[PDB]
Amino acid sequence: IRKKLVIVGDGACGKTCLLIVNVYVPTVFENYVADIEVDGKQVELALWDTAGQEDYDRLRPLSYPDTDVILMCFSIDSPDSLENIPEKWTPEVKHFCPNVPIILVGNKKDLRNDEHTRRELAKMKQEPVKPEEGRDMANRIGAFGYMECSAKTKDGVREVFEMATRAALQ
Amino acid sequence: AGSWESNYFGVPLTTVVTPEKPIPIFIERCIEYIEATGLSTEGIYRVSGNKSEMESLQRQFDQDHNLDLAEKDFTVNTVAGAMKSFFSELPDPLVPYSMQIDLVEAHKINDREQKLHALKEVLKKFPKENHEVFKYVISHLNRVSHNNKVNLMTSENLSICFWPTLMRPDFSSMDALTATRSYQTIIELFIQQCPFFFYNR
Ligand SMILES: Nc1nc2c(ncn2[C@@H]2O[C@H](COP(=O)(O)OP(=O)(O)O)[C@@H](O)[C@H]2O)c(=O)[nH]1
Ligand SMILES: [Cl-]
Ligand SMILES: [Cl-]
Ligand SMILES: [Mg+2]
Repeated sequence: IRKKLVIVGDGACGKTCLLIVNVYVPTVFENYVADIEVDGKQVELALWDTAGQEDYDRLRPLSYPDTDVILMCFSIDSPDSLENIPEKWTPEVKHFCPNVPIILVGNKKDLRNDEHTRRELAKMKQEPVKPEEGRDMANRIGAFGYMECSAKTKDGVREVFEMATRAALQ
Repeated sequence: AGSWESNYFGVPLTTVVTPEKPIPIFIERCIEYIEATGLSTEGIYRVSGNKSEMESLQRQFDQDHNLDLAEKDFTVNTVAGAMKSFFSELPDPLVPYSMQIDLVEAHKINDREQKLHALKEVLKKFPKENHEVFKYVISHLNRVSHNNKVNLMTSENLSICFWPTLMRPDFSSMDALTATRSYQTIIELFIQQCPFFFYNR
């Protein structure tokens, strides 16, 4: 079974690291493949990696055709990236991918309790995204589901792609 | 309210610069702020700014050209993003399409020194207004690159995260995409070798 997954979300919010776990270099356009088994079904999952910068807004629609599931990411140490979910990512994805299931993914979960992150966000009167805030946003945009993960610690990563696969298969 | 009605954004570059003040005030304001407070920000120009706040910054500037960023609470990525919006909203790209063709031709020259000299000759063909602003932005990006051990933004990374803003490329097909690899390289060269291209003693 072949299914197509596209991942989108703010620049540097952790998209490529999430794919790879399954360097400091921004992606322009890359493709990967992952094999996943869920519910007795074996799926060959094509992973379409995209650029999060607005510089590449006119390029991203090259990745959207015939998509089976969307990973829509933000980073838990970036409340800006969460605010960009309803402001930028959801309108774009729903414009180009109607009726495609969206997994809302909170990346970098390891930084929520990180003292350095909390100290640095504090200087800007910010704090890490709370789990409830992520879940509420997933509810708000009508996501297929909400998942938090850390590519760094691997926490929740397997669960993200299993959910994405089940979404694609359904 | 709506950006169409702005007399500052989405209007020709020549209407928001003068011979006496060749850098748009908004661009000077954003870049000075970023140099003062943002040079140690990991992934400055890579990390996406808050889109809603970027638009808010633009509207507040519309209302008051004397807007004080040191006074407001816009974060560095918001200022960086709003700065990019100025260039993406220009009626025509900062680097004119006719110049991009000439730059691509120059870049194919195999001999390194000949290549760099050829690229500099193309610079002299830019409209003077565009040249001054292009110089200003590239020189800023070069200064950002000097702190790349901390902010991780090499000239390569800065090019990847800024050249389409400056050139407004055709991204309509895969073949069009591969044809843009030269643009990335060209802007990387202008940033890395900024002194050769833009210094005057
Ligand atoms: N602490 C932490 N850092 C991460 C994680 N995932 C990615 N990063 C870092 O975030 C930066 C950008 O990640 P990347 O996946 O390339 O971003 P994207 O492809 O632009 O969304 C890199 O410095 C990564 O090391 C994570 O789960 N935890
Ligand atoms: Cl113009
Ligand atoms: Cl040089
Ligand atoms: Mg990437």
